[PDB]
Amino acid sequence: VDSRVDHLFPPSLYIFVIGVGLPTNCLALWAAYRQVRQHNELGVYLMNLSIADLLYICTLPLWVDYFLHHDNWIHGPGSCKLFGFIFYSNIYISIAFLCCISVDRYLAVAHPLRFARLRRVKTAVAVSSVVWATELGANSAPLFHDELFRDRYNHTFCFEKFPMERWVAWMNLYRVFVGFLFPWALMLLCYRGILRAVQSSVSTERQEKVKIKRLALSLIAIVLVCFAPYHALLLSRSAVYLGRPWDCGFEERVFSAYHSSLAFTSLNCVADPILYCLVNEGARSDVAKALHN
Amino acid sequence: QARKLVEQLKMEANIDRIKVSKAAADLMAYCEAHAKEDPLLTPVPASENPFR
Amino acid sequence: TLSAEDKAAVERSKMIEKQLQKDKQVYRATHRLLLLGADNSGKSTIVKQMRIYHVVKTSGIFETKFQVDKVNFHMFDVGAQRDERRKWIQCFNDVTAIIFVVDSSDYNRLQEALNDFKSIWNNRWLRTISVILFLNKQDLLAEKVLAGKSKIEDYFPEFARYTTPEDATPEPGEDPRVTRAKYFIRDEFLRISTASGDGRHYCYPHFTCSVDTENARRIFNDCRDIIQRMHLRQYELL
Amino acid sequence: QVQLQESGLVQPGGSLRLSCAASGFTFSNYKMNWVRQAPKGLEWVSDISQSGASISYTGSVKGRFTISRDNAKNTLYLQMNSLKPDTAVYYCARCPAPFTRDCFDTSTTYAYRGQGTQVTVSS
Amino acid sequence: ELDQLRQEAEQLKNQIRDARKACADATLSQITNNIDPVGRIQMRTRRTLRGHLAKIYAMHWGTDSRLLVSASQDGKLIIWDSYTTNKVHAIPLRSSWVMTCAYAPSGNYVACGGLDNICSIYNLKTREGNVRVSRELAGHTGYLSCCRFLDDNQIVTSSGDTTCALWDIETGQQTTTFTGHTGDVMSLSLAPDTRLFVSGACDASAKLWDVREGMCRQTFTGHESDINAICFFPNGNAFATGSDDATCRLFDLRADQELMTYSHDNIICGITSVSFSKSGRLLLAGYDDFNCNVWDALKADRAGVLAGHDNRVSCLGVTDDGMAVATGSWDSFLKIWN
Amino acid sequence: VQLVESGGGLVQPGGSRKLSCSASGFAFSSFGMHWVRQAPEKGLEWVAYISSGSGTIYYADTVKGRFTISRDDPKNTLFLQMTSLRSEDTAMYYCVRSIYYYGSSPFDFWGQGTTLTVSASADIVMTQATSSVPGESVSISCRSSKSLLHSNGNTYLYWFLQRPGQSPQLLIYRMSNLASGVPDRFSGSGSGTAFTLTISRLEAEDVGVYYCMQHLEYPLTFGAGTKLE
Repeated sequence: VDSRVDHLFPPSLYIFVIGVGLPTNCLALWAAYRQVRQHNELGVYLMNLSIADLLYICTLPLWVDYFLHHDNWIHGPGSCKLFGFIFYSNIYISIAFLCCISVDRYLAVAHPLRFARLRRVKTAVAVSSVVWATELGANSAPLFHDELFRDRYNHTFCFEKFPMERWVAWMNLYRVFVGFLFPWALMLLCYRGILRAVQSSVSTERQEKVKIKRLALSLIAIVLVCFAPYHALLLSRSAVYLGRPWDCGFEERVFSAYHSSLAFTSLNCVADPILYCLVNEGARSDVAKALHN
Repeated sequence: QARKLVEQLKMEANIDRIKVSKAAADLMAYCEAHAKEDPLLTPVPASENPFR
Repeated sequence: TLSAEDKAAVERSKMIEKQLQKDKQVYRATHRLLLLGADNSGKSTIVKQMRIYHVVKTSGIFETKFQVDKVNFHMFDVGAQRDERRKWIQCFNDVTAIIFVVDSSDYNRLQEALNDFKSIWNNRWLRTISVILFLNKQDLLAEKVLAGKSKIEDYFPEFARYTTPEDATPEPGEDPRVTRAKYFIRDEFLRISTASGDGRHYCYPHFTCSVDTENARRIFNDCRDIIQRMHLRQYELL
Repeated sequence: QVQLQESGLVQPGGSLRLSCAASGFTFSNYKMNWVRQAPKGLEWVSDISQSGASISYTGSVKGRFTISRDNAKNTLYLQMNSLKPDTAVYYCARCPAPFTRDCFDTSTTYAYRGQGTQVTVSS
Repeated sequence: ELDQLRQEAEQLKNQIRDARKACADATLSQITNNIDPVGRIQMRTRRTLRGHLAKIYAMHWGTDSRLLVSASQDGKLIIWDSYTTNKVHAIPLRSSWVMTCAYAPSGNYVACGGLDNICSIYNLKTREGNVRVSRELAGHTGYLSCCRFLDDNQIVTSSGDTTCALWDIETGQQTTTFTGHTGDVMSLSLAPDTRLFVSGACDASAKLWDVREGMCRQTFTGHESDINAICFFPNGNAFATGSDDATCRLFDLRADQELMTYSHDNIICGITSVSFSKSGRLLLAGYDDFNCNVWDALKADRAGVLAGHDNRVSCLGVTDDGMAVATGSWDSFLKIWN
Repeated sequence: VQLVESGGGLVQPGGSRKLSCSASGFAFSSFGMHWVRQAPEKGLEWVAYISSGSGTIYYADTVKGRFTISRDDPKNTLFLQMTSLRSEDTAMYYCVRSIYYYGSSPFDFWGQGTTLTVSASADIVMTQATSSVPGESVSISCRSSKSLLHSNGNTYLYWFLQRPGQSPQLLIYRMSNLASGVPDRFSGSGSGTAFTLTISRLEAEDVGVYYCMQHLEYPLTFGAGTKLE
């Protein structure tokens, strides 16, 4: 039931994420909008992704103090329900737009000459709206229940309880299995298909093929290295609470790792612009033509 | 075929040319004459141009 | 804010836009091709075969519809134009591919064909347009080389110091002389192609006889590869 | 106007220099060429780039002719050597557009070509 | 003898050149130097006309200065209400390779043509609600590159068969064939009084023709390569030409010479369209480098640029009351400017 | 162009009828069509309106739920559904053709009409005070309540002539433009509220009743009518 001193790692990783994402996710948003202007349906997804990790980034300050102040912030018994829900519900939105891009890259490279209706800007808007709606609806149970819970150990939390409630375990399991592995499996399969289709192009020079390979592998590996520790610890917590709830002895030995990994989950906000709208020579031109405007 | 070219060249040869001072002054005079009615040189105020 | 007749005019414009969208799906789903060649080139036989197998006196352009695997193709060849070509060729800067048909069994007009191909490849508006070159009339080339009357070395002197590439794939079982000759012609065209491509467009060589029924499949495969490369570039994958 | 006046009978094996005086345009921006017409259609013989760096030859003229341009004096001239029994009229062809690698220089009276010089080789 | 004829041609040509040299007593720059430079003109995209699928080769303003016909290589003519950006008509073409269009002065017809070698004429104002093909004019051997209505029954077409023609629309047959070019005729501008017209070809030469007598009257040279666009000064005694040698040039019919040349060292693309303002003080030229330049015709300085398209500007037209300028490009968009 | 319409007759009160308008000779799908009625001896009155694409439908304040207008473009007919017929619905119903773009002439064709007999606000009112008047000149007048000149520059006033035995024909659209086929004798003018139509030299074929109409805002109100004898 106790805790530790997490005022060093996620007092600083969040600051770095803010300071590197605010001036880069905005430029990724600009590049995505430029893509949308010239009838490129990928940009829509890209654009949404930027939104998905801008309104997330602006949520961090309310939390950095939560981790600078030793594990408590009294800023609103009704405020850790619409700013803090966002904190826990963009990791599962961004990843979805990570998947939507991958399929859109599978359907255009692996299956050209087909599926022209699915690569319109209109259908991109429809899919993006459905993604937003379903992600904001499935993760909507924390809005209902009371969240700001105070212990006697001098710290009160925002959206986490120690030991956690029964309903939290089932949503944690759902998050792990239907917000991380399913979109990640789709990304892996789609980039596998793209590599398998591009290994037959007559018009690629045995070098761009290697560049595509080491870009797709990185795209499917950064998501893993950023989200895996958190969901591994989340599944571990939700499997120990559902075998022995009263004997909350596992929690004390894993609280620090849990919070450090939750902080580490925030590196996708700086990985996404770099890997998606700033690494290639095309969007980088539309960015360098905007830093001078 | 050549005779036709020669005939046309003759028909083009014997025309009355005026000094380029006259043609230059005529173009300049036309430009200065119809100057207030040219919306592109002198922009009309943004209450009469129909692309406001 | 605006009158009843203006509302009805805006409604008419919205329906026109709806029709234009319905036309945009069919425009974006059909691939336009330009067929080029010379008098001796068997492009007429190619267009006749592609017309028959799959799907007006001084008309300046002809059209042929065909489809392979439910994908629609437009093929245009010029009918009544003059010999000068530098101006009407600019209209084909957005076609999927240019199908360039060349007679490989002439040896006298082959340098003219190479010059035409080099002009097409290096054109400032036909850049980013890949070329599916059909080295046509292969059997005429074969019988010409076996007969031995006409010497390919006198028109092209570098053929004496030329050896068959290791990548060669003479399928049916052929005399090495004809394979050497035909790969030499192909290599001439491909040196022109690789001299200044810059990776933005490719040349897909094909040894063809005008009787062949597989020309449409070759065009479909090469167009699939072209669109795939374009989609790679557009979807940021490179 | 554009004018390309070419200038320059020789027994087999002889030599002759065929020079072309060009006026009317900036001579140094264009890819020039050489066109011949045997008593047969027109054929392309030798090209040259704007600065003279890139030179191409028809195979039948390789090693025997040499294309050179003196962009200061505005002339494209080739030194014919060991002229074989080649007996044709020689034109100087200018590429239609400047600053371009492509050229479309033609029996349908391409505009930017000269009247021609008849070189005859016979015994 | 053939040599005699060629010598005669050279002698007459030298005589013409000498007369032209004698008549040029002062440059247009020398006399135009007194006047104040137009100054920079900033023109802004007031309207953007979306709807064309593919690249645009042609546009023509209406004589009412508000309607607008545009031709795209997707196979459409679209009639725009330029004030409100509404689409009035959408005319599907039988041949997709259209590369000219005209709008009849009365407004009852539009014309289009292209690689099909036909000048189709369309009836806009029918008792039925639709726009129907009125007539198809056949007889050119090369492609059609420009058409201009003289009235509702007579149209003049320039072709790439080195020939411009005059047609009777009621009786499809030609009335006059204008021969004398040696390359593809690319552009065509009717004089204001519609009794003469000029046409520039692919032989770098432009000619002022006589519609009634049917014979070429003058021939003008000076360009280094093929001529892409041509247009009459509002006077009717001059015309400007834009060519692939990256220059514009202002000829005059009375002096029968060249007045000024509009060029810059940093501009190496070819001019694709040329049109004047009402006064003739602004010469607007569309280039291949995606931007239309504005030239002060009297003194040949770059007045302004209109850089907004994402691909080359193929067509450019100034309205009859001078209020607006429209630009169509290869990026499928039309832009109205003020 | 012709608009033949049918489906009218003697009807018991409280019953229902469905009118039809069969169109042939023009591009039906690009025209927005109206229904206009007139009582056995009174002036014309607007009933409904359906737009091209069937996206805009308007009704009169007197038929707002009783009636229903619908069209079938592929079958090329126009329908009007009528329910709970009262005795103020005894009239002859006209099928009118109208297309809207820059320069078009709405209301340019009128059908022959069908007869229906039923046994025993803040909208612009336009009044033609005169009710009666060869080779002379006549100057039929008209008046309105709200100004018809819009900010576009248009003055949406229409002039129709109904000859003694047939359907109205358009004579002037938007106060100044003579319709196709009308002689140069007819001309119109006005200022926004007061208007006039001028016949420069009469003929035996210019006798009838002259009606005005406003298109500025729905409903389309007409005016009593001016008779020439």
